[PDB]
Amino acid sequence: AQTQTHLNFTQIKTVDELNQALVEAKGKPVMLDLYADWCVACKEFEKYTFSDPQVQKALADTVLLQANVTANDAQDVALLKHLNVLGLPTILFFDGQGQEHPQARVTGFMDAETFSAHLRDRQP
Repeated sequence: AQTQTHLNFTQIKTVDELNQALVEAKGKPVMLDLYADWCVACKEFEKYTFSDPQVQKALADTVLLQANVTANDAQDVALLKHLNVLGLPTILFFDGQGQEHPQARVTGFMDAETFSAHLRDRQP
């Protein structure tokens, strides 16, 4: 169509900005998407999974964060080490207390249906 509905992600660049966002999200679940222009699976996520109406509805009460590590500068490297991420794509989930749940990580592409199931069954 002429227009499209997208999830409104809050962009973060550093470990400190991530912490500030967690503090602000007290009591709410948080999802962090790690994206890079060279990561094909990441683009597929943005274009086909995060654009799905059912996926967007399932994330209605979740704080959405996103980090663009394309440049791969000092701050990007520091953020990835802090989170203990091996590669992209990687989507992390934090609970209302601000703690991550490693078992809920998504590390490969997932279509709208598979991702919706993950949220239903695995999101903290």
